[PDB]
Amino acid sequence: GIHMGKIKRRAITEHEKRALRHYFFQLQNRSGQQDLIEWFREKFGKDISQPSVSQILSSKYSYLDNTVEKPWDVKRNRPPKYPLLEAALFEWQVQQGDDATLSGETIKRAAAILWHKIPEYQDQPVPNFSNGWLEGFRKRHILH
Repeated sequence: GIHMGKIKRRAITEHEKRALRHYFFQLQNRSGQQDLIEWFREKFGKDISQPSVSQILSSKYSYLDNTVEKPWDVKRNRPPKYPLLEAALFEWQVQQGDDATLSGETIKRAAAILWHKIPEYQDQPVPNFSNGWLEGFRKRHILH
């Protein structure tokens, strides 16, 4: 019924292809491009109006047609927005951990004052970036 898979917005992996190829190719004679979308709409709601159905059939299907689930990132998926920012914004948080609390602005204050008061630690005068990148790692690594 529910089960635990990847998907979520996009995701896409190896099993997404293996099942896709068997989709249009493994049915009672003739499946249907729509059927593909059927698992698309049900997996993430709906985001494949026959646009990538061909791409994932050929392109993404070729990627996994060359190697196994250990090539690029077939293992995991759903990537954040700021990969390098989090790593660097981490090292600062850890040091500025303490009994702190209230995620979000808690950084925008520390960050905006972190790079303004000391531009030698990293040497990157940020403008007005958000704090979600921090919360992202702080939640996906520093727990609650």
